[PDB]
Amino acid sequence: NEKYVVTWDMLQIHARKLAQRLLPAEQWKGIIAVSRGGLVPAGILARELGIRYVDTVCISSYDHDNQRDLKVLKRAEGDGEGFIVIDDLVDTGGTATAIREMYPKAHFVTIFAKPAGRPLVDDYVVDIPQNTWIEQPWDMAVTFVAPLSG
Amino acid sequence: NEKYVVTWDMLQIHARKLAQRLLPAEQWKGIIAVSRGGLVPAGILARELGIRYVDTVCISSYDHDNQRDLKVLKRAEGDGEGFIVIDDLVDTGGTATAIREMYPKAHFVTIFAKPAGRPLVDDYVVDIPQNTWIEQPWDMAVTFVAPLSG
Amino acid sequence: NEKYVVTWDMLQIHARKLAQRLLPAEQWKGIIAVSRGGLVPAGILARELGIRYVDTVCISSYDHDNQRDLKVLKRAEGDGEGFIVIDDLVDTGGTATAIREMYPKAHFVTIFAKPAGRPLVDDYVVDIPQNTWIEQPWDMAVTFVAPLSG
Amino acid sequence: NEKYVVTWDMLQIHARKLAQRLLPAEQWKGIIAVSRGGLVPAGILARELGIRYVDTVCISSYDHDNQRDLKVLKRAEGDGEGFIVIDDLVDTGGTATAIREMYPKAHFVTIFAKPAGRPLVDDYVVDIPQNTWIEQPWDMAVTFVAPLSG
Ligand SMILES: Nc1nc2c(ncn2[C@@H]2O[C@H](COP(=O)(O)O)[C@@H](O)[C@H]2O)c(=O)[nH]1
Ligand SMILES: Nc1nc2c(ncn2[C@@H]2O[C@H](COP(=O)(O)O)[C@@H](O)[C@H]2O)c(=O)[nH]1
Repeated sequence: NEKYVVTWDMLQIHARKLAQRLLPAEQWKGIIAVSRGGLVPAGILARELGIRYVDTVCISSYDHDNQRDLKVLKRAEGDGEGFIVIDDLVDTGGTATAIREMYPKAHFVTIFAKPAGRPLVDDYVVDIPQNTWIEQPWDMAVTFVAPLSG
Repeated sequence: NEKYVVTWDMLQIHARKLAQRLLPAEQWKGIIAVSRGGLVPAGILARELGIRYVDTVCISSYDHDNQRDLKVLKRAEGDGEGFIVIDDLVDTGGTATAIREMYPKAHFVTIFAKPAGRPLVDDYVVDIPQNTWIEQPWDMAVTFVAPLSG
Repeated sequence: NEKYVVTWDMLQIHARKLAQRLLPAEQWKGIIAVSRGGLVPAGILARELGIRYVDTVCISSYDHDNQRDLKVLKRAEGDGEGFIVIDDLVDTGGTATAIREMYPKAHFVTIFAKPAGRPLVDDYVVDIPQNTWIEQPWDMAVTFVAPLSG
Repeated sequence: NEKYVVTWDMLQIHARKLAQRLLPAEQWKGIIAVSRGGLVPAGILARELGIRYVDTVCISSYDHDNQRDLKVLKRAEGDGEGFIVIDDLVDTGGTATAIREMYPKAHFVTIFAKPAGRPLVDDYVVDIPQNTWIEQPWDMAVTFVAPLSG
């Protein structure tokens, strides 16, 4: 239940561990970033793997009565063969399920995985408990905080 | 003209200053990132502006003496109307100008601009001298370094 | 047992967790830093606890096969009663034990502890395996590093 | 009037520029840190210069009627000959005046200086306007901040 704080430095350390596992870079046609969470990790992977072909898939949700379903705003074409598909984390994997099904032949990776989402991805770096909230660095700032005493 | 070190935290400060200028978010259809340098700034803008429609333009460029050859590897469709197109930095403004020919109605922004490129972008945050190399945080690591005195 | 990289931000998170345990600040007369490793954690504790009385103990230690020779370069007076004495890390606990002989009534704390040293300190925040080297942020820099694939 | 945010990384970059100017390290007997602001910078200098003799001077203030005066809580002995005395910043230099007078033969340096304090120190790294508040990294945390839009 204590939030897990992810600094930019640490995110890049984890992403570089993933990149090393994705060598040799020549096996890949490109990277598909899951917007928005995957954008930064994609940037790091593309740099480390020397990959210039980077595209995106953009999904959002909408409610109708008591239900909630996913909408595709934009997608890279194809079934993902030869691609890495990257998101920042998988939690329960609702979006990851949709993404898997659009790109069934991609290698689908995240930085973080919680237990209920873990089966949906092909690789990930860091295990996080289901009840832990992951605070990513694009959601944070270096900000004054009062001292613990006085 | 010692290199200018850009940490992740400072890059985000600069990008947030750009995002504030781009408010209200409702003026924009989406963001196009210039891969690869624009991917991280695009993620930051997309978070700050609440924009899930993020796409890419991927180009390879090679200098042959006084002329650049441009190869488009992948490009987002359309003329850019209603889009922000973001790259990390402009030096000569050559890439910006090429991208702007592809997307002549986009609002083209960077984080850093050297003097030659400043007039060739719609907005930028930080002035950098022409002969200063900018070292971006996706090209760096936190690494041991020997003491200045042994 | 790959080295464990400690960024400045993460060091401060850990030190704040230590500072919370040391509340209320009124229980303490002051802080003694073990130079040099304890200087940065001491600054953090002094800020968090509102303690302006900060002193140092400076020792040089050289291993000669199986025995250490200790030279006190400078030491804060007294037996440590009412003081926190802070060092960055404990490995064997040899330094801690020596310092504690000098200040037997101090409350001796570190940020990191390897298993051998854990019982030889009053409090610590982070467990580190015995054969893991901790790389502290005062020994590191943000530095260019080549891509994993060229 | 916009606060000047100092990240840990940037503080160390500035402190290393100062350390380079303080070479050769052999000219110094040791470092005196001005508590509390000087503790972190002292830690960095001591590492970079290979200096193990680090002591402190600790001053506080007290009011009496409409006046305000300084109190010495603890001080290193001597007139500072052969020492570096370091504080994080000089602003108006009230404390710096007292420190100068206690250690008239030290080399008194800071990282930051505002114009009214600048004449009191022997060297500093970064000029800061009088009306700018410097936010040091021991006063900050990496913390959630709401997005600029929505
Ligand atoms: N990291 C880095 N890349 C640069 C710098 N100057 C130019 N570049 C790269 O060189 C390309 C050419 O920039 P242009 O001259 O077209 O503005 C850009 O994609 C840019 O990423 C620099 O100072 N630092
Ligand atoms: N940076 C770093 N210093 C260490 C490590 N292990 C031991 N040291 C240094 O070696 C000294 C001996 O530690 P001890 O064995 O006395 O606990 C300590 O001052 C400590 O700073 C490590 O993993 N990282």
